[PDB]
Amino acid sequence: AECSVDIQGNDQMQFNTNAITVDKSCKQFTVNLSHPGNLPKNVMGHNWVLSTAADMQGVVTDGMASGLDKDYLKPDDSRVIAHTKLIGSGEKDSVTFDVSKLKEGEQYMFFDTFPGHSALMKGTLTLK
Ligand SMILES: [Cu+2]
Ligand SMILES: [Cu+2]
Repeated sequence: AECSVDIQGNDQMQFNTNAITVDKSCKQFTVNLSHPGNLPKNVMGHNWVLSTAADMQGVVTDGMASGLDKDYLKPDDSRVIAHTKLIGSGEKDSVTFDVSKLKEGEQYMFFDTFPGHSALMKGTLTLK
């Protein structure tokens, strides 16, 4: 039915939503990320990363390891199923993945890899 969602990230270091449900009917699914903040990408760096909960941690750590020039995402991370590009206030981005990469029964989670954001910026993506 509906296969698009508008996820926001503000200067207060928080997503405008904390749960996404993807209609199995969707062949693909896209999320649009915008930054209604005022703080630049190096200060208030916001992105949207998807991955199962089991790897929500590592992906977040290794992502801290890398840096601004790496989008705070480790390069060649097979743990991430989909991801936006780290953006700063005023910016927007959207990623369109195939819902076939997702699986029913399995719990996925989306978050932000910028250091110190994943605590106040995560959620659950539900496939049903
Ligand atoms: Cu539809
Ligand atoms: Cu962030």
